[PDB]
Formats: sequence, structure tokens, C-alpha cells
Amino acid sequence: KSDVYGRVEVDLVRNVVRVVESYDIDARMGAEAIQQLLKELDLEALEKELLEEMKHPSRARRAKARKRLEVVRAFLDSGNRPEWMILEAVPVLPPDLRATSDLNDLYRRLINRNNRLKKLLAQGAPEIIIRNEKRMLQEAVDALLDNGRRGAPVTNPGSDRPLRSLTDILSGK
Amino acid sequence: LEQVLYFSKYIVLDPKGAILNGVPVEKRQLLTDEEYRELRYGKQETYPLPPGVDALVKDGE
Amino acid sequence: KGEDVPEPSVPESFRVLVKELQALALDVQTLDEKDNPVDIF
Repeated sequence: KSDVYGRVEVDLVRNVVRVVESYDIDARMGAEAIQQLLKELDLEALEKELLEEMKHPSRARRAKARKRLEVVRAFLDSGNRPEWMILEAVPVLPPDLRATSDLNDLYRRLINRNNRLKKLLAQGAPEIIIRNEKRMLQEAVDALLDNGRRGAPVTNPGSDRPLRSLTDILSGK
Repeated sequence: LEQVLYFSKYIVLDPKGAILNGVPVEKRQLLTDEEYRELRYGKQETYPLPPGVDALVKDGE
Repeated sequence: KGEDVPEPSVPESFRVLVKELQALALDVQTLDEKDNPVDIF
């Protein structure tokens, strides 16, 4: 009888049935990765377990849990589930709302790689290229949200100036 | 871990990783694409031999 | 025209900020006195 998970190779040469530990499961990455993980975890479940992990253990491990249940209670009572966490639809502010105001710049960078992505998707599916594209993707999308959190997006050489992003036009003196 | 998977390619577990690697399934943890491809979808690395040289092991010892 | 000065219903700063936040997640929902929708524009 088999003792592991994998494929079987009926080798009659050595008169023996070997099985290579090679099973199949799922596992995603990038944005989509957590996307699924979010929709899944039942808020009511973790909250329960947390409350247990709270008043039971010492103040060492109970400390982290206390901070945890906070955000938990938030989505719960508020109702707005943590699924929206991911952005699969990036709205666009009206024109007249934006030195050549930067904003536009970043927006284009998005659509650029966004469309190139869709193209490089319908066509071939070179993994290494796909991921390397998503990278440029996640990076751009965040550029507009809060520029700086990672590097410092800037117009090609000569224009080393962090294009003012959404957050940038909300805060600051 | 966030930036480690979000931007990079480090994949996170999702279902049941029955197989091990020194320890059972990682439930919802993550590892390198190497091991992923290696252990998960299976691994089998070859090992050529020099011209006219015997080994020190049987067929499938 | 000799008519009473206009009484601004909503400063451009109001509506602009609403959507300005919309532009990024922020589901700025303007509710009324009893938890009800309120037309901004």
C-alpha cells in the first residue's frame, strides 16, 4: 500500500511499484493571493478563537491578540467585509480636478502596463514575464495611491520629482 | 511577509499540503518557488556520470 | 440685480473632497439625519 502522496511508476524491470512524492494542490501569489484568503476566513471564527487567545494566555501572547481583535471587530460590526481590501477597479478622478499637474502622468503609467498586461495575457503566458509585469503593475497602482512607500516614482531622467499622488493632494501643510 | 509575496512571486499555501519537507503542511504559510515546484508538484533531479567510470551504489539502492 | 446674495448649498471644497477621497477606496457616504442617503451633486 502507498504511504505518501504522489504519482506511481509501474517499473516491472526491478519488479517494484515506486511512488514519487508528487501531489497536487493550489497556491497563488501577489494581490490575488490574499484576495482569496480574505474572502475565506470567517470573521466570526477568528474572533472567537482570538477571544480565547485573549483572556487565557499570559500578557505576552494575549497582547498581540488584543490588537488583533480590534481590527476584527471593525469589519464585523461595520459590516464592510475585508474582501474589498484588494483593488480590482481603480476609479478615475474627473479631468478638471487636475508644473503640469502630475496626476495624469501616473494615471497613464497605469493604463499602459494595464493594457500591455491584458495583451501579454491573451497571447503567450510566459510566467517569468507575467510576474515581472505584475510587479510593474502593483508598483504603478500604488504610485497613484501613495507615492514614496516604495522607492520614488519619477518622470524619466531630468524630471526627478515624485509625481504628486492622491494622498499627496490630501495631506501636507 | 506582505511585500515578500505581494510584489515578489513568493506563493502562499491555500489548500492542503499533505506532503512534508521536514514538517507537515504549512496550512497557510509560504515558501520558495523552488521548493514549491520541487516538493509540491514533485521533484526528480538527474545526475549524469563521467565517461567510463563506475559508481558506488546499486541500481536503486 | 438687486437680489439677495446667493446662499452656497455646497462649497466646491465639499464635493471636490468627497470624490477626491472616492478616487482612492474611501467610500465617503453622505448620510442624512436618520442614516439615509443624501444626494451630493
